[PDB]
Amino acid sequence: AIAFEHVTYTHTALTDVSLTVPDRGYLAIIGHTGSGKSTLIQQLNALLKPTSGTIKIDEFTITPETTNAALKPLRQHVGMVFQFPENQLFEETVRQDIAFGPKNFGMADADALALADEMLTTVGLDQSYAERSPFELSGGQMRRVAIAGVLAMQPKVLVLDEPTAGLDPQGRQEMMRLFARLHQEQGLTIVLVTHQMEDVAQYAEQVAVMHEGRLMKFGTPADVFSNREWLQDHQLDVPQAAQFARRLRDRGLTFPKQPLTADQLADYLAQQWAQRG
Amino acid sequence: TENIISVDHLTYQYDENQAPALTDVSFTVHAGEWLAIVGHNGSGKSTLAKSLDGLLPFTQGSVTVGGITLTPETVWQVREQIGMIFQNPDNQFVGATVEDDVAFGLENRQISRDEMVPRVQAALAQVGMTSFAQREPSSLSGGQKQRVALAGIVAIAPKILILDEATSMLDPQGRIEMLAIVRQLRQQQNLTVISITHDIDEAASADRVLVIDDGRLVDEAVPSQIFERGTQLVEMGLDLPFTEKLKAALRQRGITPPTTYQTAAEMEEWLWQSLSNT
Amino acid sequence: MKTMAKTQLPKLDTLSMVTMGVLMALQLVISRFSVGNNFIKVSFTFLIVALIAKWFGPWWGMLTAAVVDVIGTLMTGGPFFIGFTVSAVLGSLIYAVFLYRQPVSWWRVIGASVLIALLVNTLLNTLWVTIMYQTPFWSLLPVRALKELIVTPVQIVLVYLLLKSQVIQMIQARLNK
Amino acid sequence: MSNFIFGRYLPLDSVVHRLDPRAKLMLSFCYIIVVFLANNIWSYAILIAFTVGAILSSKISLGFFLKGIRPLLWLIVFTVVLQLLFSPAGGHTYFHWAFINVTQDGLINAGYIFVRFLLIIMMSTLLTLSTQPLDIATGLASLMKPLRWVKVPVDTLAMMLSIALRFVPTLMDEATKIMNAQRARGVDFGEGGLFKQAKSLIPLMVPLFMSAFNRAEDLSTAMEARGYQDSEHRSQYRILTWQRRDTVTWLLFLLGFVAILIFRHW
Repeated sequence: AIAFEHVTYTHTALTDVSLTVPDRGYLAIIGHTGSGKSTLIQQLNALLKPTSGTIKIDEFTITPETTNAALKPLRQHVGMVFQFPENQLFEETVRQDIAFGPKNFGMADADALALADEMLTTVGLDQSYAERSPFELSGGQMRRVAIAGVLAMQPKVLVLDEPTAGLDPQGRQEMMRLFARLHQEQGLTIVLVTHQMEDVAQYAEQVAVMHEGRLMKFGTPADVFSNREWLQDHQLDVPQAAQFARRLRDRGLTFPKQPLTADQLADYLAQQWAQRG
Repeated sequence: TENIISVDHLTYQYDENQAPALTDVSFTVHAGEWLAIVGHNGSGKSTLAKSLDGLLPFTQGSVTVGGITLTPETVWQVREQIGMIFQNPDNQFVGATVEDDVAFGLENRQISRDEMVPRVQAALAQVGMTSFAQREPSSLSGGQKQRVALAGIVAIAPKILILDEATSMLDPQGRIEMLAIVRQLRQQQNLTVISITHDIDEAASADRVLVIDDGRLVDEAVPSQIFERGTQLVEMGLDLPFTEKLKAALRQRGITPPTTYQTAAEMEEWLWQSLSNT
Repeated sequence: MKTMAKTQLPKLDTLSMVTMGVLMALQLVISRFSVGNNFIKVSFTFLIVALIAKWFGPWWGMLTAAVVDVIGTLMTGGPFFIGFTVSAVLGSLIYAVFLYRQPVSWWRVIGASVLIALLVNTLLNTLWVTIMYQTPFWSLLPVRALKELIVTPVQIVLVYLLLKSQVIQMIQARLNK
Repeated sequence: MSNFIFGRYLPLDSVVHRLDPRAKLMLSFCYIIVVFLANNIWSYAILIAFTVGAILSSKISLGFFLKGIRPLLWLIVFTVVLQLLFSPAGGHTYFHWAFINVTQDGLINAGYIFVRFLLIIMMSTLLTLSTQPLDIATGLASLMKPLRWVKVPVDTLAMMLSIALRFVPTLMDEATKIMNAQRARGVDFGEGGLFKQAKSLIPLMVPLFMSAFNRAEDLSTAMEARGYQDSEHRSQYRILTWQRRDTVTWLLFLLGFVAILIFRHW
């Protein structure tokens, strides 16, 4: 539900660009290593405004001369989870903290407390946790509670930044699986900014590379990750499976296409070896 | 070699009515080694790390480092030979400039200014941090703070480097750089280094895995023998390396590869010779 | 004067000293979250002083208050006169005497707040400004008294709420221990 | 590289920017009393000469110096108008009605008040815009050490001040992070009525307090690991070098001091 036509803002000039993102998709933004540039995401949202033309996101269309008055409906349509979302738990009980969002935008208080139960259940917790105070909760449980709280606005486009930072492999796996299940069931379009390439390789539909604030590529991961030399310029890299596939190819074997995830390489090798017998 | 660190019958509770965190920890450490304490979250290993330096007051058992047995009177003597880097890289600075931080350790131990500058300069130049000496602390990269702390602990000249979790907050490149720097330091000055870990790479370089679960020694082996427990290694506290990824993937698709652990080169040669023959 | 503090005492636990430093920093940063105007100004620095006093006690509260006042005054701008430091130490001492190591209660807080406002915020400050700016005394005094008497009610309730919040109790759990 | 030191400071090379902080601090302390002593016209003339010589020897833009004046204006007016409205009489009254009196006394005394206010503000703002913020703490620590005899712990206070003057930026940054992360949930910071203004700030106080305490505890543990046993048993690294510029400045100030002493009205 995102469209662009050479109209974005152009500090060193950021060239105007054109792009489009289908609905119920997955946009992964492997950005500049030194800085993830949450400001660049803020180029249209929150304080910083865009210029040099019009932007269109679902019903709301951002004209070049749109002021902060029109930004209020945007807040109730795009949800973003800041890095370390455990720093914004201030409220006596989990139920009340979860409902702070909808109550703020203005809902029936009892209705918000009602949505609290369902949204807590969604993130896979127990209702007994409802009464406990956040500060006495476990580590990842605080993050999951915050995620539920932001999720409680029933938005349609979700912005996630470095979700799996400061966890163990099991925690990262579970968090990404939760996001994938939400994507496939409830129908939200999730935009991701992260460093680990395996998550981008598996759970993604369209990628983007940004270097010092300049979109210099777009499309599917298959096309983007086939120019190794290009990415090394911007301190980026490729999936381990890409390294293994290149090593095997240089040894004297051929494949129709680059295997991105280990599963693709495994299937290619399996079929090829089975042919030889 | 004489066991530098001796630990036996360690049971402790940082809260009186909480479940047993550590229970009868029994292990030994030689000199010039690289250990690895890996376990799933909630089992409790950070407690072991903190106890090893005589931080939390324990009751049962006795720990001995460099001959001296630990008592609540010799802790200051013990801490001289023990150094560690903590989890968050933003909550370990004490000064207003990197030079002040790297000096702190030397200042703490009564010493003279006239001799200070050469030592701090050598320490800063021994980790490739010289060019950032004068700038403020809240401007470095996330891993650069860890590198500065490493420089300081190198300056104090200890023998044991308890590498508590220091690779979760950083990004891949910083992790690789820190691993290389600690490799160089160990190779040069013969430092025994323990490591609390979840990432594969640091464990791979080590020489002894000491899996701990529910405050108990459940296993101990060589890295090679422990990187073979299929999926349960995920529950163990690590992430299976790419070799194990392909290993497991091939089995489900109706092909049986070898059994023992292999690196990139071994799998490369195995597949190449197996296929190219036909 | 129910209790006498420690003119000398055994060295503090590192936790206490680092907490003191962090609270000093918090007080120093609060000045830029103020609400008001050039004529009418409403700051929120008096909150942290009471917290310091209640948690730690008279002597350290006084010393920290003096140091923070001096450094902040020299750091932001304006004049530097001993009278302001005297006023700050007096206020901190009153807070500690009326609140330190006693159960939190309404009457204690209201009685302390009214006394501090009336004594320090009007009389001593007015006298200092009279001496150091030769502004007339007996014409200025009522004007500041009006402001203090209209603003103190807010201060009492804010201090009570701060002292009765959960997070304070949770911190004290690991602090006193 | 674009360093942003806490508060306000100009990185302009000069002679005043090169003095030891100790001398500037002591001079600032003594300036108030020196101003207090002067009473007559020649006294204020010599004081004006001294201050104008000092400020002009710094190359600072005259615009900045007026900025510090702004957050005191109402008192300036109030004082001058009151002292020109209900004032002692004596002289040629311009217009009289009720208490209103306008004589020559008004002119002379009002001129005195204005000049004195200006001098005080000038020498107050120069100290701030003449010294690196960090070095002020070290200078104060050095100039407070003699208090050790009366047994008031000063080294511990120096350590505390050093801790705080590093913490300040980190807390100020965490404040912005909390501000943004909670504006994400729609809490309008700054809008509405005064009650609404002060009602929505609790979710800017609570998390800040919790984060600050967590940082404090972890820092305390880390420092204890290094071996920070106690105070006063510890060398010093950042030292000060008393040069002769301080001696010449002090001698000039003392010459001015004796001049004002001998020329004032006894």
